[PDB]
Amino acid sequence: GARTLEDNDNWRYIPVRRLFNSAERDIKNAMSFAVFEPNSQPTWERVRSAVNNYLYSLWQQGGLAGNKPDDAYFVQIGKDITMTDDDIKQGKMIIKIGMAAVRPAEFIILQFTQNT
Amino acid sequence: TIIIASDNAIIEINQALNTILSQYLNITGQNIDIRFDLPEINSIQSEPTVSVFLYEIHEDLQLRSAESRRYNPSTNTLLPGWVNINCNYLITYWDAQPNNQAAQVMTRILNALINNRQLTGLPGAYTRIIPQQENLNSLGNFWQALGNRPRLSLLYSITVPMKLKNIEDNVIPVSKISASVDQKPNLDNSQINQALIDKLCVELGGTEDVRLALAKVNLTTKPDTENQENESVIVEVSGITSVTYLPQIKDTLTKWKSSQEAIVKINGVSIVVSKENADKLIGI
Amino acid sequence: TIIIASDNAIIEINQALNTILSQYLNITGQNIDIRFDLPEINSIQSEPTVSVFLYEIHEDLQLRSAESRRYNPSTNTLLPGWVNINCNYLITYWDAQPNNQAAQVMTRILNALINNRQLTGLPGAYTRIIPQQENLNSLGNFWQALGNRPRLSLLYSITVPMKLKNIEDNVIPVSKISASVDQKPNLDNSQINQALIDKLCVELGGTEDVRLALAKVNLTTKPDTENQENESVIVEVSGITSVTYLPQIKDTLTKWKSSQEAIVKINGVSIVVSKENADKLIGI
Amino acid sequence: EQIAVEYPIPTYRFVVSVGDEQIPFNNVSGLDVHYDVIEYKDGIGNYYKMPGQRQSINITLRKGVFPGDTKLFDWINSIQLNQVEKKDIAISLTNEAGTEILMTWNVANAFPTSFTSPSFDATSNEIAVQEIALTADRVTIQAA
Amino acid sequence: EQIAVEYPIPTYRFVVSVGDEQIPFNNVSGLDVHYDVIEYKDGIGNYYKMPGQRQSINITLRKGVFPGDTKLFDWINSIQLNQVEKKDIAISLTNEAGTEILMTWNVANAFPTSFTSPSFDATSNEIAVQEIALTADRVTIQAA
Amino acid sequence: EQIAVEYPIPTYRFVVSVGDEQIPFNNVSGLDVHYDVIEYKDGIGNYYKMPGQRQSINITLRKGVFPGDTKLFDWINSIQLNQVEKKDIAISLTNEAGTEILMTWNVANAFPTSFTSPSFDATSNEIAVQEIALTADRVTIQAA
Amino acid sequence: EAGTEILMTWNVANAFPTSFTSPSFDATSNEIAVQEIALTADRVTIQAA
Amino acid sequence: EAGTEILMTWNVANAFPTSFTSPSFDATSNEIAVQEIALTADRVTIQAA
Amino acid sequence: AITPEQIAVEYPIPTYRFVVSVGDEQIPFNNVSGLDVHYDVIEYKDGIG
Repeated sequence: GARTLEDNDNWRYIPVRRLFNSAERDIKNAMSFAVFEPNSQPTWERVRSAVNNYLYSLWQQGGLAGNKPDDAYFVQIGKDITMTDDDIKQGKMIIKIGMAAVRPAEFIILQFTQNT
Repeated sequence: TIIIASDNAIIEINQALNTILSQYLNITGQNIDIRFDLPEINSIQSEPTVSVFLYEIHEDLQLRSAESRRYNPSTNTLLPGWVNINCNYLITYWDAQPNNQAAQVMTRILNALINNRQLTGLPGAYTRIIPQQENLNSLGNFWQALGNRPRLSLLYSITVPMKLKNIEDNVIPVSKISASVDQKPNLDNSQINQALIDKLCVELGGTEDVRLALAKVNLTTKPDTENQENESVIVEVSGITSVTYLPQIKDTLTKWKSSQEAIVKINGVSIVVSKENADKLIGI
Repeated sequence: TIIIASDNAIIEINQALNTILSQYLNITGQNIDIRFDLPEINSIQSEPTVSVFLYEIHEDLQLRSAESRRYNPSTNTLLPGWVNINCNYLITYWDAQPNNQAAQVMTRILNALINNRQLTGLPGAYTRIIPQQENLNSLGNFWQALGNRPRLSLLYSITVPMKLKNIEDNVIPVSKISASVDQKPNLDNSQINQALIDKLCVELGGTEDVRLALAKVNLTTKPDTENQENESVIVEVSGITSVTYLPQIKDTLTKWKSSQEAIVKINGVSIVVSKENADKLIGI
Repeated sequence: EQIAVEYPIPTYRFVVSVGDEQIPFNNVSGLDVHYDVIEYKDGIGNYYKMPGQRQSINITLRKGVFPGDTKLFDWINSIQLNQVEKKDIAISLTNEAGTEILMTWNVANAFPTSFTSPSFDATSNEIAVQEIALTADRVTIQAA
Repeated sequence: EQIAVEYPIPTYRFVVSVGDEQIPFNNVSGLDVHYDVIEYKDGIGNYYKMPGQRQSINITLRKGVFPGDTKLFDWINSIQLNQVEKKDIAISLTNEAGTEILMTWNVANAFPTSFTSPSFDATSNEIAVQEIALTADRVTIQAA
Repeated sequence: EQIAVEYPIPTYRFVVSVGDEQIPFNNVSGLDVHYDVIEYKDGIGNYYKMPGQRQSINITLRKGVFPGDTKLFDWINSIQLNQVEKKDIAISLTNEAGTEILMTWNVANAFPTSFTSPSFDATSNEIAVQEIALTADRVTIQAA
Repeated sequence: EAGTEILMTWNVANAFPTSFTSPSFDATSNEIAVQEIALTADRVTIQAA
Repeated sequence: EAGTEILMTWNVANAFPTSFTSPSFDATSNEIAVQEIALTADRVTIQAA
Repeated sequence: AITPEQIAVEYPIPTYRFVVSVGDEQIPFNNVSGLDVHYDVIEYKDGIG
């Protein structure tokens, strides 16, 4: 058995939830170097570079699905996309990440016949 | 050594040179005038003077480096940049035996320059003391320009940074970090774009005229970060089309946006258009 | 950054330089005259002035690119091309201690040039601030030409596009596309040409004189895009022949054109001449 | 009307960051992508050419020597057998004021393979300059 | 009378199209056709020389870098194993006004094999320039 | 406010000591650290790259000839079979006054391998200069 | 060149396979996977066009 | 490239090891230690996707 | 971003750094080879395949 307690199209399987938790922790750790740095475009570019590097490594390991990295993940960060002027004035950096996971095969059906 | 970038570097270099030259020249109890410009054309001299001539200024490319803008989170200021400036001086002695006054004054100037490889007022500057001068042809041409008899001169090169005027005052530091990770369908953007363009061509009529009119029309989609049985995309249409089909394309896009049903289905994933924009489509 | 091509670029650069120089020079409450030409030969100065001298204009080969003419289908116009122009300036201060007025004015000019790497009025231009100047020989020769005492000068290089005058007004866009595909016999053009020239030689008499007169006669055929048992070709004859055989060749070609029968048969395909032209054949 | 012309970015407006810190360098080169070519020929005249295997990245960085500065040599000197700390390099082309990024070169998993000390010449008036060579995995260009 | 003289076309009046779009390039080179030579010798003195197999085409295109422009790197980066999108190149020599075509170099089925990034030199005042190398099938010159 | 700028050390401000004595040299070069690269490739796409074995150091020292000065040739000439006296070399970058050391290059167990005599040219007005080449174990850089 | 004409022909009669060689999978190579087959036959004759 | 699709398959039935080769330890070499194993099997078949 | 710990955990080992123990004492060596395991193969056939 590899199911969680929520029978939903998302988070039905333990691997998906655990992978997403690990990815969240790693992405939070990766961008923590940007504190007390200017809340401007170069810092966002560096954060995007680090996040993209981590996501590409994860995809190349086989964690994500898709034939090319563009099919596996996307990263958005910048003004008018994830942050507003009020958010910037408060020193908050917001980044959005999407990922695609591979789901396991749970039921295998064998259909036997005699006509061959 | 550290040298502070300033916007008045030339005058500072001139003052340092004046200080060292006065110290090394007025040491014998004699006062010698020091001027920072050449005498006039075919002029006469009443007193012996030493002229310090700044004749060339250029940006020192050899010392240029690729550095980032410096930030001070305490004051939320982005510090100004700087430009390295190379200044070249030509020191000459002007009159009013082997032991003549000119030789002694030139010796004092040479001693000052030799002992000031690291300039007293600007220890951090990059200097080249008495570099190899020009040949006899250049000396002859220069003294033709000055309209006077050729004389011995010494060279001095020094590089200092000059502060720029670009400074920002309200650069807020990053203090709060927020990240959100969401699920993405295993789909290709090009596949969705091609499917949507095919659906548009079919809806418009499928006539070869429609295909001709859609040749130079670009349709792109973006993920909608705003349900689990379908996905939302942002349809963007831009390009060139004929006069007749432009309102039809706009009407089709509006109809797609209004309807909540799935337009196309790729790999079992149903695509629903939630936001569209076609104001960049030229319909000549 | 985008810079708009114009046919008055020199004056625009002059105005931008004048604006920045005035801003950085009149900041101390003093007014300094700014002129865009050098003073006369052994002239006198009543008031201090700053001269901006444009001494060199050439086409910037480094920034040249191989681009196609830009088309606007909305107005059916072919947009003009442009030529990149490099302009070089020489800024000098003319007079009417280390802290003299000349040093301060030169410092202000240098500050303006340093802070205007990206020119205020022309953000998209390609600039080279204070490039490496020349040696003492060139300075001496230049100030000999000006006939005055040498002075410190600063250089400034800028490249801007210049609009051309070649514009087309009635270039119709492509809106309708038509294609026709027809059948072609499996034949070689050289084979047909050789067969036709052999038939002409045989008809003319076949003597060695005929072969001599046909040495410099070129016969070429092209398909006639205007039946299934034979094909039509356009016979073109040009070259040099003798006086006697020119009317005979023309008569043979006209007879071939008039007759509807096949002239030669190659690989089972019969060739019929439907159009001929021999007005380029010189018969001296 | 109003023909718009754009000129290429000057080559000196770049900023280099190694790991998570910014280091002022003097010259960066070698960010090339190379693919082998695989060829197959048939007796009837077919000639198939396809991309092959991607090659690794070799990058050389150059900078002057400054008092109390040995980060690059400390990085190369930390190698024990096959163990070394791999960092990500990022080279970005900035605008004139340096407050915006126009293009970025992303280099992943780069470790030092060679260090070059200054050529001590008593007859020269130039600056002392050090060099380092890195071997990486993959380079990616992203437009900001 | 009236001797007519014609001069060769200048080498800077060319236009390049990659696939179906026109791209302003800085330099194009390598449009060469090469044939091997097969030799056979007899004992009595016969020496036969004939053309051999035609070689593939190697073409290098060079251009500056502009903001928001990564089409060439996107082309080279889209390689998956041996799969790549192949395009036809066309370089044409035009007249002075650029409204007519005089000659055309047709290149068929070209795909990228190498990409060269600009050499970031902080001591240089020149423009950053990128380069790409393509391998193609066959070149053909057509006079317009 | 108060932006601080530092320039790299000039290359001519160095002091060389061989063994325990200081010898005035003219040029020192070759203080390079080199590592081999070991590569392993898997069938599924893994491409492991790690540092390999460190290479030995090769150093060339250049200086003029002076009357009654043959210490370098006496050093190289004292070789008997495989026996030679190995010394430590230390090159230090000093300040302008020469009273403080800024950076130090440490060379361990260096022995001569080749000696180059001056090229006697009767048509030249230059100074006669000798050269020696050493092979060492390892070089380290220490910041003072 | 175009394959529309025949210059010389080698005729092999009654050939059947005896061995088959699969490509060797090498992670460091840059070659095309190649298969080999060996046949045994009765006689070979040459016919000139 | 991504390993998400299969192009051709070679199937080997009932393979067991007969030899094992350890890496050769050479102090002057700059290679990765590589192990080798030899197997004997019944039949090999080829399946196309 | 790869730390030396995961290199020690997952990367393959080179073959140039090794120690040799002979009996109760250790002797430095330049090359070691021949550490192979070999088995013979016994085959049996009958008339039904």
